[PDB]
Amino acid sequence: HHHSSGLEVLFQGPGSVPLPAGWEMAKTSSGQRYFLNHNDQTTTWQDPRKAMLSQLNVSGPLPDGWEQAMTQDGEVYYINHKNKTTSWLDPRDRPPPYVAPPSYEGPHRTLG
Ligand SMILES: [Ca+2]
Ligand SMILES: [Ca+2]
Repeated sequence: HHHSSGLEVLFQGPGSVPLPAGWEMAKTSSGQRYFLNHNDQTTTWQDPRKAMLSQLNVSGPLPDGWEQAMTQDGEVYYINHKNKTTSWLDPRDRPPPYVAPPSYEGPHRTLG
């Protein structure tokens, strides 16, 4: 007695799968490859992407105050007129903001 596994499963490696949001890929002069993270304005060598397993059986309008614009050179970027600041990252790709901890001067109850 037993039964065989009915499992169907797809594996897609990192690099068959698109970059996470806010990231961009680039090359050095020497054609070496590296990555830019516009969510925090950093760069590293280490590809952010992760492999994907998946079982098989059983755009939009810019937020208020934001502008999409293009330099003389033809590069695309984003503008916050309510802040007078600029970014490489489409505002629409942002996740919700970090909600700061409650204030030190606030009303609270003690547990430990
Ligand atoms: Ca661009
Ligand atoms: Ca760029």
